[PDB]
Amino acid sequence: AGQRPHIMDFTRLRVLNSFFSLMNRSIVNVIEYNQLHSDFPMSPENQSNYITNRLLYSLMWGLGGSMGLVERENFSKFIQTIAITPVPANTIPLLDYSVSIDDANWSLWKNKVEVETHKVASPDVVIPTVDTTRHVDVLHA
Amino acid sequence: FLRHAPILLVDFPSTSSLTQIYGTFNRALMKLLPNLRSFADNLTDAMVEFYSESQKRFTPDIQAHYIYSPRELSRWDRALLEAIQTMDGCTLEGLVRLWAHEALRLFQDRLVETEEKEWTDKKIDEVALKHFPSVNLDALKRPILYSNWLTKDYQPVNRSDLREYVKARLKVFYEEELDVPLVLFNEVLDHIL
Repeated sequence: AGQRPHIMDFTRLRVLNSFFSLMNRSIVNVIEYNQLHSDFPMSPENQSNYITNRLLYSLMWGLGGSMGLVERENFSKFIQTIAITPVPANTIPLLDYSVSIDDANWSLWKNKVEVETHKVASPDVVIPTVDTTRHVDVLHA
Repeated sequence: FLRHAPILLVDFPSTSSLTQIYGTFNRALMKLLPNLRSFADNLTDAMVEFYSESQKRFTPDIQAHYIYSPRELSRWDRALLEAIQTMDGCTLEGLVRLWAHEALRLFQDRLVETEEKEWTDKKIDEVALKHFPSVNLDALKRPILYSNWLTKDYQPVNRSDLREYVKARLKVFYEEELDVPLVLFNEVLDHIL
């Protein structure tokens, strides 16, 4: 991630923080995920899948967030080949995928829309799309 | 500073994302024109294709203010909407000529060299005719103007009917303000509007 060119000088701590901030959100996600399913708390086996996968997720957005649009894609694929754990084929960038807080699986973002005649292209109305719902998750953490 | 600040690069909505993003705004905009509700997707393509084609033709190199983005599309849509909402029923012909207008005032009014402005015009039609075959070509006939200081609502006006008017309304500006005998010529009109 360091060898790769970013839009703003690569600095060890910056990306790690972006990563840590994301990696932590993955953790908190499970922290509250149980404050809801008190009767159906998380699970040792399933939780293992989420964290293991989410980490890979944070890496590309935390260490590659400042990367170009095209550049970022290659980076995500580099994280796939390495990832010993279950990961989709290189036929589709890992950047296009996310991770279900439930079954903890590489579910393509594409799976996540009506405007009102008087309020067409207006300030508020933000037509949701891949990029849209995708950047949100990262901006949340 | 950056050490504490995580970055997130944001480019332009992929050509695909725009046709779905701004493409929708139209499919909902064409409800004010049920008769043309069968051209929604068409309007979209022509809108995104023209925008894209231009963003490249005019890079920040040839000049500074030559910067584009989806924001132009919104100003384009909001423009299409605001105009439609004030017409007792529009037609395939009206849409195109109204479509070209907003396209001009957005990607042409910023150009400098006539060579560039000239290009913009031939392209605007090339795309219009490419997406709207059933059009009455004359609907894109220049000069394209739109004024409401004459017609009841927002309707097209010819140089004459317009200048012959502004000239009269101008006669008042003379004694009520600065007596600057202005020569209402081509360019002058394009600006006042």
